[PDB]
Amino acid sequence: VSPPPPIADEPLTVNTGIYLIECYSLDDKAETFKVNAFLSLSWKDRRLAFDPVRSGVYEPEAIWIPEIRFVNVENARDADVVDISVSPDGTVQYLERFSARVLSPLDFRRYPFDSQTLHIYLIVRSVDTRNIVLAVDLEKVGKNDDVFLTGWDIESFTAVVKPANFALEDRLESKLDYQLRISRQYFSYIPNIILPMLFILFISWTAFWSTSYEANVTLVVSTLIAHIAFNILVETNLPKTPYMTYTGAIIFMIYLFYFVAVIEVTVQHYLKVESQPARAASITRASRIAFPVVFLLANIILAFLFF
Amino acid sequence: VSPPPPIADEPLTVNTGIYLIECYSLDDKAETFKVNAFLSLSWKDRRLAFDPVRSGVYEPEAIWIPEIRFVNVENARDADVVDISVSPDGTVQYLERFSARVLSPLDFRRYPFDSQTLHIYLIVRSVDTRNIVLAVDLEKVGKNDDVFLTGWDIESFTAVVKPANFALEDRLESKLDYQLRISRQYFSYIPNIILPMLFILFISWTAFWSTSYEANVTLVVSTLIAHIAFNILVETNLPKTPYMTYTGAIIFMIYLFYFVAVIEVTVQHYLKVESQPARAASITRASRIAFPVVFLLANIILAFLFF
Amino acid sequence: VSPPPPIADEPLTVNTGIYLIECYSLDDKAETFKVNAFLSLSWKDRRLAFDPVRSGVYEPEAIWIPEIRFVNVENARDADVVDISVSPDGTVQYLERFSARVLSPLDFRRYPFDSQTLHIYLIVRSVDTRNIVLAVDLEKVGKNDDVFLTGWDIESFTAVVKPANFALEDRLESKLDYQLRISRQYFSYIPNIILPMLFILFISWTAFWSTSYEANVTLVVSTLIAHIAFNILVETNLPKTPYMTYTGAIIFMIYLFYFVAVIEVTVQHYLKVESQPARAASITRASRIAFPVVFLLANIILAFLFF
Amino acid sequence: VSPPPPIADEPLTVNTGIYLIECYSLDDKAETFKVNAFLSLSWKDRRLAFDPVRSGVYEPEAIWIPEIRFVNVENARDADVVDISVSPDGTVQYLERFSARVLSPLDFRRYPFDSQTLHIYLIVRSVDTRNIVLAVDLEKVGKNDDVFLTGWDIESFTAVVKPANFALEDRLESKLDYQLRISRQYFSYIPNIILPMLFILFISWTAFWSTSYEANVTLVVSTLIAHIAFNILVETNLPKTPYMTYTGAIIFMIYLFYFVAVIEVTVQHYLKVESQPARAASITRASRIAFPVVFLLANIILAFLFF
Amino acid sequence: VSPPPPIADEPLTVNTGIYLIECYSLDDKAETFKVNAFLSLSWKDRRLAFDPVRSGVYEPEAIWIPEIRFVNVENARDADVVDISVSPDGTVQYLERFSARVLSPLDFRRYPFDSQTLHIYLIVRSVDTRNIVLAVDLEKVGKNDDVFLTGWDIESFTAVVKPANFALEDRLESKLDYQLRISRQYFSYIPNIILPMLFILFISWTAFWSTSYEANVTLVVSTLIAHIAFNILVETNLPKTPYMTYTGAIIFMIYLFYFVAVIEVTVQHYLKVESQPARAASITRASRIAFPVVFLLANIILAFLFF
Repeated sequence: VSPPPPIADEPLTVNTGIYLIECYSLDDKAETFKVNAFLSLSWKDRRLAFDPVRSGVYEPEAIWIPEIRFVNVENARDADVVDISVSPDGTVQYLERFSARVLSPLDFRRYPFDSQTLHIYLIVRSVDTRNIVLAVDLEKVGKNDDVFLTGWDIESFTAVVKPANFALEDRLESKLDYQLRISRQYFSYIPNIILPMLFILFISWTAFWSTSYEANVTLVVSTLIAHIAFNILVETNLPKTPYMTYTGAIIFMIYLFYFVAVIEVTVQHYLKVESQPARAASITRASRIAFPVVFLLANIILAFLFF
Repeated sequence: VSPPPPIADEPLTVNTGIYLIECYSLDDKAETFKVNAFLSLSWKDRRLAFDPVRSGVYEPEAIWIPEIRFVNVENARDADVVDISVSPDGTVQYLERFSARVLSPLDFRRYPFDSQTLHIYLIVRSVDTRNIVLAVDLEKVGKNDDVFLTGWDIESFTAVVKPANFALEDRLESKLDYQLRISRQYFSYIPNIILPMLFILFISWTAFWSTSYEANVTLVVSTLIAHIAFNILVETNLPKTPYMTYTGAIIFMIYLFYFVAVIEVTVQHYLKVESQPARAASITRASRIAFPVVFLLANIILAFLFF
Repeated sequence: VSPPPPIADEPLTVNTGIYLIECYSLDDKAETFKVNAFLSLSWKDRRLAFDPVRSGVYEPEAIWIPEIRFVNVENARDADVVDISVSPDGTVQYLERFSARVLSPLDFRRYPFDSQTLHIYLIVRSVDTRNIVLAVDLEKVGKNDDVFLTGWDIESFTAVVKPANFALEDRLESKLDYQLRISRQYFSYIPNIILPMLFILFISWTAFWSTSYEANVTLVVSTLIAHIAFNILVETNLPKTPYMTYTGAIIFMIYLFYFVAVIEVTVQHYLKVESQPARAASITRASRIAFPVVFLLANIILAFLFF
Repeated sequence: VSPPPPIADEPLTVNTGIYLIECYSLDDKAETFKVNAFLSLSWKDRRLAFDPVRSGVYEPEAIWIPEIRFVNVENARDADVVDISVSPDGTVQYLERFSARVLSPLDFRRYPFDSQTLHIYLIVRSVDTRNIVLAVDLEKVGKNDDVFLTGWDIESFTAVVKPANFALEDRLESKLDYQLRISRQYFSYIPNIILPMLFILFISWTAFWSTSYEANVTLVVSTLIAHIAFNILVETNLPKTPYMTYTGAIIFMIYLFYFVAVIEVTVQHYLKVESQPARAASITRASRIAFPVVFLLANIILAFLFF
Repeated sequence: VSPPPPIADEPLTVNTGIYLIECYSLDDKAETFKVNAFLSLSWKDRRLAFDPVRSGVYEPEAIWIPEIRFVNVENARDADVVDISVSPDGTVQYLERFSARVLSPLDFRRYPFDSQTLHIYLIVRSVDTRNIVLAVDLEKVGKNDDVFLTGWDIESFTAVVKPANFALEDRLESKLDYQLRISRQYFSYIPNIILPMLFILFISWTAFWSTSYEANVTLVVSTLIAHIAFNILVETNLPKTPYMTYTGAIIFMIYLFYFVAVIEVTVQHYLKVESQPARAASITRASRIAFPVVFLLANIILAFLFF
């Protein structure tokens, strides 16, 4: 059935909204997330007019539901219409429970302190008889009172009718932009990734307050092994990230500091075996303060360069 | 076919129940579990009335089965109707074997001693001619006499007709709440996760009853490596859990105690090499009792703070 | 088309059988296995009677094939009928190549020496006009002459028409029980899991025939690390098993023996440094024989308690 | 539409062939491989005869394509007919691009030097009016000029019309056998699996040219840890293989040699501490040559027993 | 509906193009990548001619869309037509949003400095009434202004109408070649794979500036363990690659250099214990410069042999 033509040849406005239900999948490796939600559409048409008797109501296929199609989805959405209603004044609104995979990029520049923006794009199948324009119902758009992206904080949930569109579309269409900006609770990462990685480094550094090579070399190289094994343990948390992250920059600094610690221990032993205990003691005493200070500085510059 | 209108314009009650069969999938990482079960529905209608001859019986599509739709499912349920029957007094009951993924959150605040509640939500496609209300058949709802969630204990299986519903639904509907509360057999975890993690720590602590740095540092750092490798081994059991768990809090305490053990061994060696054997002996003898006592205390406070 | 009514109002018997082809998937983590097989059904009906000319034969949908439905399947079976035949005396037999996931529990109480029983359940959609009862064709049921569950031994393949059924079914139905009991070739596990796990333990024990603490502690703790790493290597073989297995009990005994070995080495060093070489020598010499004997005993009790 | 009856009541021959395109999936763990290929069928029928005008040609469903069904497939093939043609003399040949998972067993008796045979089985739905027999078109069967199973060498690609068939089929059918025999390029495995595994063993053996227990025990047990970690690294390459492989036999020999090396180092230290330096020196000097020679011998017997 | 016959019996040209949207999946292990894109087709037909009134426009099935079929796809593409338009002069162009898995080989000869070429192949279902030839619309073909293969650089995106085709096709068809040549940002790999692998090697080499066997052997073998563990950590980045890669050649050189380092340390200790300190000092001093120089040389030859 053709869409109802406008009375005054004015573009038809459709009020669309989403109330998220489950955001269950966040596949960082696949750079996608799977969401279940109730898509609500409102089209004002002069059809199925109601009489002042037995009112309040219809059919799943007999009423023209406009073609609302997502853009950034892997496959076509698995939709299931739940309710279809028509306002007797002529405002047909219907809600469909749909499951959809969303193809959105997650940048981990600032993991685990990241704050990302999931994106959903909407388009319509405009027809020559009547153009279709999209708006957003503020009273309808919202987020679930449920778990709501467990382990994340929903910072904002906004919609913008972006006039921009890809050049392939010969005509111009008002692509609709749902942007959901979410931060991450970073607290658990402090004792699960960051603090032990520093404890191992400090165990490495305590080799300076020692003086025996056979113990310094063990205390440094074994803690290097511990750090590598802990990196193996942590890499299940981290995603693939083919680019220089922030954690991937701290970890490189830590490898570099293990290298410098080994270099120092070797130089101290070489000086002390070459009958120069004075210089060896001097360099060890200097590094006792130098290493933590250099580490603190390097982390400060790293943070300011990434934040 | 339209649902049978009420004789006295009273809401139609439907007796619904589930007898679980297989709960085979418990994908902790995906925060979902897949269940197979027999959904049984009972609608009282004045249709297909039976005669006192050749009674006891029908069709899969010729009889109006009410639209029972789950809420918290990834995709629409993969149903397969098994039996359809009608009581000659007018009570049509039918059972459908359905497979369904369920999107429910599992909180691991208290893993492995957790006790969670799986949730199933039911809604109907109410029509204006006759409203639909849902109840629960106690004689029909039940759990399988089979394996019944292997590795778990089914504490309770209850149903509540919650008047609450999400604000998107313009009308009001009686969403139906199946809550299945299950505890976990925690015994195997005691020798598979907890006890070896303590054995390694005690091997670390036995470095206090020693007096040689070249052996204390080995005995501590190598056991740190052993603990990290054992954490790698155990993390297959644990799920992702982007939040401070209970095991994730014991493990942090253990990393902290390895740090303090290394700090002590270093201080003892530094004192003993700086011609103060008395203070070194005193601190070692004190820590021999201090470390186990502090560990026991810290676990007590950790348990009371998590339980 | 309705099933043919009985001539003498006697229940209709159906001869059913399965000849397995591929058992390709054995997903221990998912507690399921995927099997491909030829399901053969034989129903005796007075339809499509043959004449003594051009005999020996039909249609995929024009002949009533009884509704044979599996019970313990994740999704409905992916069937594909291959042959449909009718015996001129009136015995229609047809074979369908079907792929099916089977939801069966595998208990690893006795891994790797386990001997499990896969289960397939069959039910029919009995109609009021004529009841349906199921039997088994011994001449038709069988297992593939092919690989036949590679790495397993098929002990038995039997069928029982169990009168028992779940209480949800209001009527009584003769659920059909295919039980396939299979043992496991355990030989490869002896050099792949068990023997190296003992070699590492013996390397740990050879620390008793030594007398230097700096070497005993290395030889014990490094072999503890080796054992943990080997456990990591082996856990790909083992499934999740949320319960105390047999291998999971040997491994706990091994962790306990590493703990006791460390305790002994520490006590021996403490005695020998406290000017009591006699008692230290006595305890070391005693443990040289005590440890292997205690291990052998503990394994004997463990086996008798698990077998 | 019924197949064309024979003119002289002779069995109908069908010329079938496959030109492989992609063999993309080789899931060793699942014991299956997924292949894309063009299945070409040629049936000679007296239908759609061509006239000497506008010749050279049809329809996807109006012409009887014989039921060619694979046997060893997980699910039914995902076919897509590409071209359908009929020779004016009466030889209709058509090619369908089909994707199919194949359930074939891969035996790793001789990994990585294995040479396996993938198998595809073909059957037809023979009808009583005219029997169907299958042959092979040599001019049509072939392998892709493309990558062609990357990392493998296609040794042979042959077809045999095996008269044998499973006993379930009441009649006799000529099951068609495509066997594709492929060897493996084993070169990369020499530096990726085999050579480092020997380098670690040689590092272990260099403990004989030493004389200090505190260094011999480290050099042996730490290399045992290195070997276990390298086995963890390599096990991603190896498949599950629930049976004694060839690599799984070298690795057992290597564990045994680590055990014997530890035993020797302990015996040498015990002799040298028990005031018998002569015997300790003798046993060390003997083992310096004994260990490599025994290893070379044992590998020779292992190869002859597996090859 | 038959395709429109040519007016002058000339082959019909179709202008086809692709504007990529998401290249979300790059499954190196599966040797495939999944892409979402808008396929745009332009066929010039003398149908649906427009009048100079209410112009600018149609139907999804009433207009003959030519059969454009990809070649190198796992399954048939999951298409969804978005827009269908006809130019009043007679140039019908339509765009379909399609999701497709692409089976293309990725060679990692030069990982991580690789530069690969993804391939898409197009064919048509040519009919005898009118032949079909394919061209490319430069103004339509393009790549997304979006993320555009995150972690990769799109070097080129070209199309060639290759006259070549596989020999199975009895006729000749103009297979269409989209080749997308993409390089990889290799920077992050320098601190994530390459630099730490060298830091560990340098820590190994600093054993030459030492003189105690009990420390040299620890410093070398423990760093061998660290290198193996780091290889385990890195192998998540690397794909399966059953062939001698470039990283897989550096890693072999590194294992070889660990072997030579152990051999040297053993020889130095053996010389120094055999009352030849002069030769031991000479060989150690020589290797101090020999090892880094040999490593630099070997990397140069390795690069020139792989680049």
